[PDB]
Amino acid sequence: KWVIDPSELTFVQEIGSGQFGLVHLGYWLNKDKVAIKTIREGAMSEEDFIEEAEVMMKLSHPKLVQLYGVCLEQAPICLVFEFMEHGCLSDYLRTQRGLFAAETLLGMCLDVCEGMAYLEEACVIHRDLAARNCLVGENQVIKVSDFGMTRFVLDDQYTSSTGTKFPVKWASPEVFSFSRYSSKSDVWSFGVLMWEVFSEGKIPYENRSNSEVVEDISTGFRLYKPRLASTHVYQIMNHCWRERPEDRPAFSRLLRQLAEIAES
Ligand SMILES: CCCOc1ccc2cccc(-n3cc(NC(N)=O)c(C(N)=O)n3)c2c1
Repeated sequence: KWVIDPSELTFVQEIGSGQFGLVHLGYWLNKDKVAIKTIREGAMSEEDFIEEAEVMMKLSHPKLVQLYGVCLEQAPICLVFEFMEHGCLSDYLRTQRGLFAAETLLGMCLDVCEGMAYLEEACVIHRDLAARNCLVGENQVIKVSDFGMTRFVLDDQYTSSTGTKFPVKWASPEVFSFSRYSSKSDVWSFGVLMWEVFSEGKIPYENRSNSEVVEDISTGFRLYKPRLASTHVYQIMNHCWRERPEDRPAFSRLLRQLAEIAES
């Protein structure tokens, strides 16, 4: 089942402090080494989350971080994930800047695109795909995490398109205008993620306010080609940033296109 009893978990070492609380390296009884995320009370709609657990726990892919279960006996609840030794992709790119071969950066995009094609096939919309949400594991494999989690986030400043903390930098126009989420709006976010990877972790639209990003995108501005991205890779990024969702490629199409470039 998705319920993990407190007696089936041991907390070993604090590894960090996330949005909802602390992250620990620990062990899960008779199973494996895990990452345990403690969720502050009031951060999430726990009842809505728990309700979807039996169905959503079944999602599994080598390029998705597995969320094994929830320890909910007492508050604050804990989420139990597969352990990702090298942490988040955004920090990994920034710390290893200047040491990446262009083929490795393309490979990182392919790992994310593969996990996203699995979600697209399963009709699961991420809603906030970014390098900060991707994790780096054994042999520098990239896996997507936190897909669909903004549906449970109780801070309206992050979830509402007009919210002060709304992740506008990764939002397609129909998302930033109407919260019209789809795999095609995840494709737009994926294009921004490809730019974060090829820029070795630079912040997209670093020089702009949320309203300025909205005004720039609406008038045709697009993120500049990173030095490490080839013109062919940049062409794929721009396809992700087409104004109409219908004109953007599906992740299934992007995966075939990016693989052809990687294996050529
Ligand atoms: C506690 C068992 C998992 O329960 C849920 C419940 C609701 C969910 C709603 C959206 C997405 C979920 N979700 C998130 C996951 N992984 C991750 N790294 O974020 C998984 C998975 N199967 O690995 N499922 C959910 C997972």
